Amino acid sequence: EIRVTPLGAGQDVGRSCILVSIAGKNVMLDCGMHMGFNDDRRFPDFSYITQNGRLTDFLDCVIISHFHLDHCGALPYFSEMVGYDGPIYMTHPTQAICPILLEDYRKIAVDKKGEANFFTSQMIKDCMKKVVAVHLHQTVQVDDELEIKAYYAGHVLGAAMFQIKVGSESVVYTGDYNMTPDRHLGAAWIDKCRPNLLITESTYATTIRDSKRCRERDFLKKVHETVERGGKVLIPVFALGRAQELCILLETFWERMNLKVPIYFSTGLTEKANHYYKLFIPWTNQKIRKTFVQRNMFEFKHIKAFDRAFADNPGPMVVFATPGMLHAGQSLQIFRKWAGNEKNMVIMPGYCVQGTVGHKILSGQRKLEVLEVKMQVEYMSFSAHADAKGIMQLVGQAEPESVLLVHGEAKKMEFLKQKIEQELRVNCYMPANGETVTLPTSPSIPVGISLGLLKREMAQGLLPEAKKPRLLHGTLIMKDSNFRLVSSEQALKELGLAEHQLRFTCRVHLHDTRKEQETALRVYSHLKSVLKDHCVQHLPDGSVTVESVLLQAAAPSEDPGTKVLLVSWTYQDEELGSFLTSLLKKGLPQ
Amino acid sequence: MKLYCLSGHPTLPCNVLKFKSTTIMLDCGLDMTSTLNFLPLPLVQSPRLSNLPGWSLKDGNAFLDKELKECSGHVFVDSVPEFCLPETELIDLSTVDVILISNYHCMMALPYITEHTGFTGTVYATEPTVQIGRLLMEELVNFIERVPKAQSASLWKNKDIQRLLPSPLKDAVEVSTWRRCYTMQEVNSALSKIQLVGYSQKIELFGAVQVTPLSSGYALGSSNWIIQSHYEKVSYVSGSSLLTTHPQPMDQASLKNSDVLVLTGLTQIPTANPDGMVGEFCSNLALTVRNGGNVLVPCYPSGVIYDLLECLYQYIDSAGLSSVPLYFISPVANSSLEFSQIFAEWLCHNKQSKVYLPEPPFPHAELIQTNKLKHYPSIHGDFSNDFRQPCVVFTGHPSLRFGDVVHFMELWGKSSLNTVIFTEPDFSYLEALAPYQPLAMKCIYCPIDTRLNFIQVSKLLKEVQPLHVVCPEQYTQPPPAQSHRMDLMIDCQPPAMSYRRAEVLALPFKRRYEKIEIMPELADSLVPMEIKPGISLATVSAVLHTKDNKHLLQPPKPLLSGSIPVEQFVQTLEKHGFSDIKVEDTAKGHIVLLQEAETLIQIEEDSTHIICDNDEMLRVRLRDLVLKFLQKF
Amino acid sequence: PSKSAALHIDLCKATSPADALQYLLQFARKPVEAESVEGVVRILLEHYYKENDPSVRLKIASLLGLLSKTAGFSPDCIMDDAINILQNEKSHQVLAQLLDTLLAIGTKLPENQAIQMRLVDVACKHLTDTSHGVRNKCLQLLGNLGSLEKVQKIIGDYFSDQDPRVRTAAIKAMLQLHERGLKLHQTIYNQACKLLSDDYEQVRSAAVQLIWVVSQLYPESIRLVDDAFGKICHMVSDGSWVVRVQAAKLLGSMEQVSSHFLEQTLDKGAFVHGLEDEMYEVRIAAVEALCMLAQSSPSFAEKCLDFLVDMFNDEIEEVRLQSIHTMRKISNNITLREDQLDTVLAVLEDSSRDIREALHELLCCTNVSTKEGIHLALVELLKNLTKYPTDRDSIWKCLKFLGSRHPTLVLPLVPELLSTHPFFDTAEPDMDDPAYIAVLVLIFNAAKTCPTMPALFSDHTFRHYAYLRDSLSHLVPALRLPGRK
Ligand SMILES: [Zn+2]
Ligand SMILES: [Zn+2]
Repeated sequence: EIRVTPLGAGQDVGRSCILVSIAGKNVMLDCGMHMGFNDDRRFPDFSYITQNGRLTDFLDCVIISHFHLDHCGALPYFSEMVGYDGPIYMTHPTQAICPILLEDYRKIAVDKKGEANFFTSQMIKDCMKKVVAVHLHQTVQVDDELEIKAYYAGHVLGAAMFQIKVGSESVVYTGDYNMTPDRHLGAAWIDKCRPNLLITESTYATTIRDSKRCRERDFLKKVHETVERGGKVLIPVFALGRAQELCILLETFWERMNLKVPIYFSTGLTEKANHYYKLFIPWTNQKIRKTFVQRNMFEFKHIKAFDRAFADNPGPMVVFATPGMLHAGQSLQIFRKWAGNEKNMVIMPGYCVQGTVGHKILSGQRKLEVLEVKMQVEYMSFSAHADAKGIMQLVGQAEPESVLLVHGEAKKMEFLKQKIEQELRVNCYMPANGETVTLPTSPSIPVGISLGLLKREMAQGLLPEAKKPRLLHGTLIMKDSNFRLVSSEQALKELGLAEHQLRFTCRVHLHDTRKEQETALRVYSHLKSVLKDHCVQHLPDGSVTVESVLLQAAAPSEDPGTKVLLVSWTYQDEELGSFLTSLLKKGLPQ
Repeated sequence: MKLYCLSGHPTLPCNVLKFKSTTIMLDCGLDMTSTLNFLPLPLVQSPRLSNLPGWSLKDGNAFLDKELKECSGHVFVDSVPEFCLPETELIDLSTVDVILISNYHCMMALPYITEHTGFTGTVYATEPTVQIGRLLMEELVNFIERVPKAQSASLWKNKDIQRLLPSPLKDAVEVSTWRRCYTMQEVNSALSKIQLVGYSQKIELFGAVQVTPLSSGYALGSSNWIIQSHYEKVSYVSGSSLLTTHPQPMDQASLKNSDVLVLTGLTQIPTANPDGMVGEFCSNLALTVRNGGNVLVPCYPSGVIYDLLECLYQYIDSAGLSSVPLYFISPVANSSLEFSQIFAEWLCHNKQSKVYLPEPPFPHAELIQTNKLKHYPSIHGDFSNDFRQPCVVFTGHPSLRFGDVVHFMELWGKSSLNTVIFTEPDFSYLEALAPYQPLAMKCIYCPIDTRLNFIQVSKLLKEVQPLHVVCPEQYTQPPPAQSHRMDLMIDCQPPAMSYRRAEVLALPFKRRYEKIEIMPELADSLVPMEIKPGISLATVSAVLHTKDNKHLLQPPKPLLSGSIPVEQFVQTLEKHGFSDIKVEDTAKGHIVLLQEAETLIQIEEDSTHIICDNDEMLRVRLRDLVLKFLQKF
Repeated sequence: PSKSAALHIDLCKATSPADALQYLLQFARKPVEAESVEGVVRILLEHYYKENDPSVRLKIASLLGLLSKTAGFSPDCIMDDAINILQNEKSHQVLAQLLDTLLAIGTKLPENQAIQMRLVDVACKHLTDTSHGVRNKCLQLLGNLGSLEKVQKIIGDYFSDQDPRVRTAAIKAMLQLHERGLKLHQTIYNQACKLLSDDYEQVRSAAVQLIWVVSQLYPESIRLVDDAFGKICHMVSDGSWVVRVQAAKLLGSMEQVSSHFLEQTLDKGAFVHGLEDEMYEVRIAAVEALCMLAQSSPSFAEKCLDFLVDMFNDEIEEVRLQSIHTMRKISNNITLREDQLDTVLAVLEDSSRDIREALHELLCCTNVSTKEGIHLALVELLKNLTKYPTDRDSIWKCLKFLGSRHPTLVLPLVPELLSTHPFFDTAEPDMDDPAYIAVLVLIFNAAKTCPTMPALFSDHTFRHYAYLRDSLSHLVPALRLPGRK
């Protein structure tokens, strides 16, 4: 029995929280922030599981997919006042990059609201102390049966899907994987391991993405046209994210074309990227594990530094500022400063979350508080999430017994289900916000076995007598520390009740005028003729051997019209002896 | 369960293990001590090496004047240095299935076995091990390549010549199996069949077995392996440093609950003191640069030199000797320092907490923003117009037979003003100076070893005690140098085992208890039939689905035990309807007669014997009656 | 003599793990016998055959197989090995020794009939072990011993056995059967198409080869090669990279396919994912595949054209070199409308000597249908000349072949490329400047066919033609100018 409950990201993006229970183990899959409205409902309702009490006794381990604000978002609230002294299992690069990123979001929050209720720095460092770093393809035992297992995905730096094994039951949480390879990131790879449930992201499922070169040739020609009109290419994109891929892309274009434009880079996390990608190449793509000895591809000889006083410059100006959803304020300072202009250009990086300016401009309206739309937009989609082909690839390569679709929206939810039931014939389900999806999993019991039993089993099996029931045997013993299956004679000698050799004998009383030697010959002929594929032989002393059954012509009885035939057999051929007695009751031919 | 031993050198091992059906060949070390028997390879010819007297046997029959040449009472064979490979002919190595690699020091023999045998299997290693192994392979093939030498020497391998050769040339094992160096194509192909494993990755092989690494701490990327089923576990430790070092610390948890703890890869010299020994390094290096003159350090491109650089950097801030420069000359130098910089999560836990902060883990970066460490690919270029006397120079291969180390071992080896600082074990100190004597170059044997010595070997063995111990005789027998003392040995009290080069050993534990899995319908169709307290019993009957070496059980004879009481038998016969049943007694049994169905039954100790007439329903009734008064097994 | 002495020494010493292993190792490592007496030494090998410690027996029979590899013996060793297999069948080590000896004897020299490849194969097939003892290696025994040009059923029912290793060896036996001909059947296609999802590595990398071979046997299933090629394209998307290499290469062994499904590979998806995943192995295999299937298909070639121009920034010199090759092979009736800018700025590199000469080989065999493309190609190659005064001969060859390939496109360039001011006198350019020579050799190689070009020169240009014809006769061709008749 496995239960799963989405405390967010079911039919939603942001506040991605999943609680899974496997055989009495409660595991927290992912926790982020809603990336949206300013009320109390951007942080998940912790009272759904505990209300007024402790969370340590219920929840065992905490798993973080990557460092997105919808996936590394609400970490201080688990650690400090809602409280969790237990382990926070998450990868090395994500542990390197979440603290400064949530510090940046703290700066945004205190600049927005001026609120001391968001969190402080001493407490986020306290959250960062009790975090256990997890490597690449790697097992970690949590207490004594709960295995956690991290696999390379490729969504951002240090982006991994996770796998949880309790006994023999496995659940796979896949955060924001991309089967399509990136430029400094690779692809996703999970070994097919008969997974019970696959928690899969389905952000992009209505559309099939083309080749990558379509994406950058479209984006680059539109950028080229914008700078040809003198427009200033302002990309509302967030931190590390798709930021450095668009950086290296623009750097390649501006260095192969040799056109002059004073591009800059956002404040705060500015050189943090430079030292953070130069210490985590083994998590990156295999192009730059081999091509890094020449120079620093991650150090840019064309980018420069932005500050608050350069926003009024005319001429060409291709700078990007955080975030990607246009909700922080400094990008909103740029956007509100640049609202009444037709010559410039803003853009959107990827998907958008409800309630933000990004979704508000994705709908296609004008007023924003009102800021009428004079800019131009184009749905460029470098945001590294797998398309429906990626869904096909990961699901068909993992081949799970059940799936669960999160981190998306309803139309592609129904589309992607109906596709998954029509082709791979697996129990695809709808999760929503709050309900408990239950899968009754098949239990597994491992027992032991003796070497001799499998030795004679393979010796009999590889002989050409297959495809029919061979009916193996043995007996099973309870010690409540191990459950043991042992062969029969070894069980006789270990329990010590001795080999009980059995002699079942019976007198076949035949009423006919034939002689007793002729009667024994008739019995031998009848048993040879009726029993096909049976070792029926006649002994030289008038006896008949049928496997382990002995038939002897006994002494004549006191009745002249009655003849006595002794039939003896053991319990190993008890059914054969019963059939022989039935046939001899049916009568010899006469 | 057979261990085939193919390498005789204690810390460059090769061990095939036939387990269930696997043929796991642990480690491929290439014995380079054979290369000490040759003349060096200078990139430019010296008048000294060219003009040496050729040794002649007293018989004079053989043409060995041009074969081997003598120098200062020590003779060496003049050709390309040969390499001491393991036996590729003891067992058919195409039947080797998976090769496991512990560290980069035991990977140098991989191209020979992987492209000259027929080995179609896979090799597994951690990615730091494969990266530094690739760089060391390129190092070796480049230094052996640069100036070609043809193997024109062949007659010294025959039996009577080699026993008529003098020492140390008598001390050579299987010179006929020695083979020249390897080329580009099998460098590229040997690093294609390799796969990338993580530190304690639970990785299965062929559906049969499980292999997994552990942290070792001997070097950056070193691994100690475990081959196990669910009911047995043979572990292979090769190189560990529980002394305070840079990589991830040793794991003591997956070593216990094991039966074999093969002690490959211990220290070269037990009598050492590494902290004081690198103190001695700093001492004589400081003395030589204080007198004014360079120091020469033979070194691998990776490994302990990294540690050396750290303390040496620190010692500059204690010595006021920032004037003397640091040079690293190697064809893989920039890539070596790069891979030192980047492979950082595999370091210590507090070194991981240093990676928490945006700072470089290895402090040679701080040596290069201070313009202290200068790395060059070769002398052929930027080193010519930047060289500064006096200096500290780190050179090529420490065997002192090929690289740039031969050039600086010449030229500067003329005055007592300078010194050379040997720092790396598993190469003999006096044997390295043997082609270079007579010589005025100052020499200090200052070897830095990080491998655990016999005291912590004893601590390890009393910590995670196995059922069996496998090690070479160099660990059992007292060492040839300090043979007078018993103390620094293996100290265990099971009977330890000893393997020589190319030996077969049967591991004395037999597989007897293997593993089976059951689908739940059968599990619910079983009943417990508890008969003797604490000990339950159940009848099991199924079919066994065979697939991928993990056997299952699917739905498609139990016997009798327990003597039957005759009195209860006749009582239940009388109460079931049967009548007029008469019982008589014998010496040890009872004869009971039923006049219906003409039945006579005799009962004795552990014996029953029914005899009936031609009946079916009464026969099967008696069957179910007598089988329900006992216990089924 | 020496063999008898070694046998006597081994019998006299008679140590179990000490004398036998060391003596056998010394006998193997020292020298080969290279005589018929080694067969007599095989009788000595029969002398130590009846002994315990089966590792020594395995080593001895391995030495026997090594002696059989020297072709010293013939049928007597085969009979002795058959007797040893039928008598000394004791566990996996002796089974390995006997089957290795049988494999060596079968391919030693004769490889013929009359109990040389049939009786041994029958003995191998009749001695299948119960668990891995001979199974994979007796399958390769029955592989290399072809019975007659008619026995595939025993391999056929062994596609679904236990061990994946035995599956791989059954596959390799099926390979070696196909390499001898033997007229393979049709049910192998069914057993192979059910063999893709074996859920484990090292079988799919050869299952794709089995799909290829039974597909190019004959294309008659319902259409056969389209479904097989679609399965191969599905195997291109596998996570493992060795199977991707094998899938791309073994589809690169194909030569026939339906056209429409071949354009289906790129839209609605194999080559759209078959390139940008791994190191040079997958990429070079896929682009050799597009080489052959652009050579076989006269159509489609604009699609492989613009799927090669994207992959210029792969940061591998081998990928660049073999990419220049993979589009120089397919440069037939193919023009470059917009994708010529990247292929001419790709020359911009520090040394790239092999890459540069490959690029000059590409530029002299390409076809183009525009004028501004000629202008940009010429100005970029002159910039290459002014940055590297090293390869003037190579650029003279490629400009000669560029002029010879298409003369028409450069007719409007001559009023623009050189100083031909209408009323000002054109000064005589520097003759020894080895950059004006390149544009002259273009001009006069393009002036061989078009008649409207002698009227467009000047007097100094005819005297330059005179000196270029008399000096570099292998660069400029002979023209019908009145100055040089
Ligand atoms: Zn994400
Ligand atoms: Zn996300």
